[PDB]
Amino acid sequence: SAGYTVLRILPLVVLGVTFVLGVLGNGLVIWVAGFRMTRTVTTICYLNLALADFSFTATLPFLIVSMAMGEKWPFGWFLCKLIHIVVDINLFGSVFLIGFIALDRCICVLHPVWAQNHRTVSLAMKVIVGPWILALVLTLPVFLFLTTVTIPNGDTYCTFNFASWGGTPEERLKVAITMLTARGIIRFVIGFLLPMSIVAICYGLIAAKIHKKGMIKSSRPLRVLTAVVASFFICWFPFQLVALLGTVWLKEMLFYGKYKIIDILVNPTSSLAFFNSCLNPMLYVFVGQDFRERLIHSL
Amino acid sequence: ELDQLRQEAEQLKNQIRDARKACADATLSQITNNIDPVGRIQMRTRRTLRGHLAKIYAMHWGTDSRLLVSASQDGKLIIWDSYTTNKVHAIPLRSSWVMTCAYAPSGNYVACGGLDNICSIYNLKTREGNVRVSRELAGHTGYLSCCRFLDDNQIVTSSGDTTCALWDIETGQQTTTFTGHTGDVMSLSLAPDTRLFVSGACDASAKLWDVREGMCRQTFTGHESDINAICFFPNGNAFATGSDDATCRLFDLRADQELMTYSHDNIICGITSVSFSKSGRLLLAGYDDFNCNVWDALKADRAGVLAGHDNRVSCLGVTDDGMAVATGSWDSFLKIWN
Amino acid sequence: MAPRGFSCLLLLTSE
Amino acid sequence: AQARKLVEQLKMEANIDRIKVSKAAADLMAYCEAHAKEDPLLTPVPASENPFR
Amino acid sequence: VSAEDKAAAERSKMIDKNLREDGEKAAREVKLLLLGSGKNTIVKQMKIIGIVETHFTFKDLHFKMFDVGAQRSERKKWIHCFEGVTAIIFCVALSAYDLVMNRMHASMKLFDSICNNKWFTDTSIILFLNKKDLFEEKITHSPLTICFPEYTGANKYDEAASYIQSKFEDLNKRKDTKEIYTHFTCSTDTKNVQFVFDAVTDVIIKNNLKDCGLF
Repeated sequence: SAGYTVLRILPLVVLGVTFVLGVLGNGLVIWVAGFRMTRTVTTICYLNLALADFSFTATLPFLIVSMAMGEKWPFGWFLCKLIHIVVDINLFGSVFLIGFIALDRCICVLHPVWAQNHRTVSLAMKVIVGPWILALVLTLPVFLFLTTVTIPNGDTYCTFNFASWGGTPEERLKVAITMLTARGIIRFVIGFLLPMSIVAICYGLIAAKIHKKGMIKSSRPLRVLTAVVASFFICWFPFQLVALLGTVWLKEMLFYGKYKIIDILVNPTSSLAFFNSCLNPMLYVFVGQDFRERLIHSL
Repeated sequence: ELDQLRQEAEQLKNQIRDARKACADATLSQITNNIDPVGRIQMRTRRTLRGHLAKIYAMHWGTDSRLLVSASQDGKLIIWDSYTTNKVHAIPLRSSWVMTCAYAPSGNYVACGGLDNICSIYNLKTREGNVRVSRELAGHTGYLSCCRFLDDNQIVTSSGDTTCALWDIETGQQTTTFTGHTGDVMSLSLAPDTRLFVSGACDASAKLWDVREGMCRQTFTGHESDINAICFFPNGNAFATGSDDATCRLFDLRADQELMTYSHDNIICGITSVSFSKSGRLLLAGYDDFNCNVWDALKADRAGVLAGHDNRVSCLGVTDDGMAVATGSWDSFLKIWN
Repeated sequence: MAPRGFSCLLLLTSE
Repeated sequence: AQARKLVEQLKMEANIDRIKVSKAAADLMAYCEAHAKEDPLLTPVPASENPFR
Repeated sequence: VSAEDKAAAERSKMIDKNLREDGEKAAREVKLLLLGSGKNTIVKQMKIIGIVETHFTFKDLHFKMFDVGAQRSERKKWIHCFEGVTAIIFCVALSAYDLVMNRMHASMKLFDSICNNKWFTDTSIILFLNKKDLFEEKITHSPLTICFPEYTGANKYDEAASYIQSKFEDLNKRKDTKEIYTHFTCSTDTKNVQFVFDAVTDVIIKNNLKDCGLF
């Protein structure tokens, strides 16, 4: 356990730098796109992604001060539910917006005529509305099931609970296992499998389309595409795989506690996912020449 | 014969310069140094008009200082309620390549023109219903660069065919044609009495045209590059020209003299729009460096800078009472400054 | 997508 | 006939009399000082008298 | 008071709604500028539906071809009005090298005047070499040495046309930022229009990716 001190300290500094970078980048992107740039479809997609990331990172200090002493919550019931609702909604919205941006790029590259004749600002806003509705639907179990409970030692741990729902401890355990399994499967499929498949399939088609047409005049587009894909993969696949492994073995973990590496491995993976969320504007918005020109002109 | 007659014109031109040289004894700045400068004016954007989706090329202020017309390349001609930032009308254009627009002094008609070489007159009242085309003046072989209403029936339009023409709305025909320029005419301005107007062309010269006679009374050649903007002084005895040589020059009709020049060492871009305040003390001139500069019309001192635009500013107008100045630009935005 | 940290400590059924 | 027309137009420009440039400059300057008080751009006006708040 | 102010606000909101709809409707058409010599032939063969403005729809894509041939004024005064067009359709007469200041050199001067233009730095040019049928019967009788002294190949249409095409492409100093799509006009149906659609489609990819940030 000599090296566990690093495994405990590093997530804190990673979350802190993630908070700083995410707040700075998202504030800059929102200020430039929403006020200093033309209201376009790519502009509103980037603005929605930046708003989701900003609302996620503004919450990050709460998570930092929570996991500083081991996930304890010195705050209260309302603020705890607000924090976790904001985290889950913003994470789902960010991943869904990444998937939607990949789909929009694939549509623009593979079907230029459809993009020219059927990509309008109003329709774009209407179809951005959908991912937010999906995030709300998937955060509904965070809405009702999560609550604040206090251990007899006086420490406050606000997490999911089934005291009211089950009525009897066997029923409580059954419904708790059911909800955890359903939440894990939903996260792995909709939150990870759906966007990762979309990102891999889409961005591969843009790379294939430009390669077939011989439009590659420089290595910049290929480098940007592969950097985005690799960052998203190496930052989300570890966390989602750890969550899936925990959920499939969750019955054993509660009944016998056979697996314990997952408990200490979630934190670095969650830190990596958060750092991906904060770098999303850097690889998604900062890569545009017009955006950087507007940023340097506005300063 | 032809060569000898042309040579006599050069000698006559030298006589005009010699007459101007004898006339020129003291510069405007020489006698203006004994008055207090205006100083600095902190003009701020009171409101922004956001209804255009393309580059704005021209605008005109109403006589009531309440309604203004804006011309933009998206084929829309919007009448702006300046006080409440509302859109009174949105006139659709058959040709989206509009580069000029005019507002009638009575407020009943609005003109437009551009690459279509047609000056379309629009009736603002339209008691029958929505706004519609009233008349189309198609008699120019060059692009329409400027147009200004003399009254509800007479209008003079600039054109790229080097010739200016005065129109008649009821008849739809050219009442008179102003010939004598060399380059393409870019802008014209009308005196307050609407009895005499100036014109600036691409031949680096400013020409004074009499409305009734239709002939050139006066010619001003003092610019190194072509002239894109021109505007009378409020008193009507002087005017200022905006060129692409980064110099604004003030000319007075009484003496045919280059009174003074409005240029600064750090300005190299051209001028696309000029205007005067109520008293004419402030010469507001647009520039190609994405922002406007306010110039002192008597001391050549830059008394203010209008830097609230995202693209290059192409048009500029001052209200009749001088209450506010509205700036147009290619960023599809209209900024109003006090 | 928010990972539960200490929901395995049987606080899930605590009243 | 274009050259002859130009001379017929260039000649009359010299015929009209030109007043002294100093007199024109002084008269032009007098207009600015006479109308300076009714110039909102020259002197900012309060929001009560300014329709543009 | 508020009785008339509200009515004006509703009219402005209704007008603003129309402006957004009209702007969106006007945003799906491809704006092309014609310069050049076979320009009339290009317009006539694809006229499906001042300044000559024609609108045609091919493969569900709407085009707005603008001809500025009837403008005997300074180009630089109004050439900035077309800043933002998807592509420029430049027409060059292949058989104009012998015709006379050489006519072919005038086309090259006009071509260079827009390649180095500040308003079309990122705007592609869809070059067309018109009347190629007359050129093949003219290259044998009239050598290219009259028009291009620095020529060493044989007077054959197979390589003379390529040399002429390469001459215009090499004249563009704005390399690596825009692509010049060169084609030879043919009397066969749905091939000059297809090249316009194909070239514009590639340009739409460039515009989308530049906005996206890959390019």
